[PDB]
Amino acid sequence: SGISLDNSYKMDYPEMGLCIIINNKNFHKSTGMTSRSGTDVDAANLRETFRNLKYEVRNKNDLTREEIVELMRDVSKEDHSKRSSFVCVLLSHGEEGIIFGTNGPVDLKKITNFFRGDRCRSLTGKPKLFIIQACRGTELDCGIETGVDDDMACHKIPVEADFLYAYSTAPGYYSWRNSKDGSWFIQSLCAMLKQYADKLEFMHILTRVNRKVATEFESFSFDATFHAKKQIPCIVSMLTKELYFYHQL
Amino acid sequence: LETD
Repeated sequence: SGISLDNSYKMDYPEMGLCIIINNKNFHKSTGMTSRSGTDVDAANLRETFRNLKYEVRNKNDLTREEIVELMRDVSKEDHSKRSSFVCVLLSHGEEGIIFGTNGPVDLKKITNFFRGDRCRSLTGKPKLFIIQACRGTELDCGIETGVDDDMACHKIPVEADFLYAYSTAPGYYSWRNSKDGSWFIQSLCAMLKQYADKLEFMHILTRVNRKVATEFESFSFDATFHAKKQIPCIVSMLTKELYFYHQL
Repeated sequence: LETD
């Protein structure tokens, strides 16, 4: 055939892949964690958005730390050979590097390690997307008014390659959620995927999500500590190719 | 408005 290029992930497998949504709203009383009002709005928005991108969406509500790990383990052990990609959305309380089950914390690294290139072989070389709506700390953004190492005989890739983490907020910062409308980040992500998934490469979609969250939202609080604060999401990419949700017919 |  003619000249061929390899700059984008193959996204025309028979299935787009799973989209697992872990929606933690209600926490055990002994954790002292508050109910996450609005998170069902996010969960529904995501289900609809990824449905229209032709993902197999599986929603899970109110999972313990043990259940989160068992779920991820089981999903990583499925045969994904006929799937283009994998998406996991985590909606919960969090701190830096940590997401909360209903009864206590899970290291994000424990969850994503199940999908490493050497541990989930049917996803090796395919994009693995983790979308994380959770705090990463307690900082508040006040805002501002505006030849040994070459040509190896056996080709390997890094086990950490082909992950993308779309974090709702910068490292160290709170993440904001409206009780009625859902989280700023998930609202914006769904809106931008609806508008641009058939038009733009994913990193460029997420850049528009960054701009929308950064410019269109500001907190309002009767507590001066928490009033008039801003948020910027944080894209963390170890992808090795461009990612388009569409393909040529 | 709440934080996560």
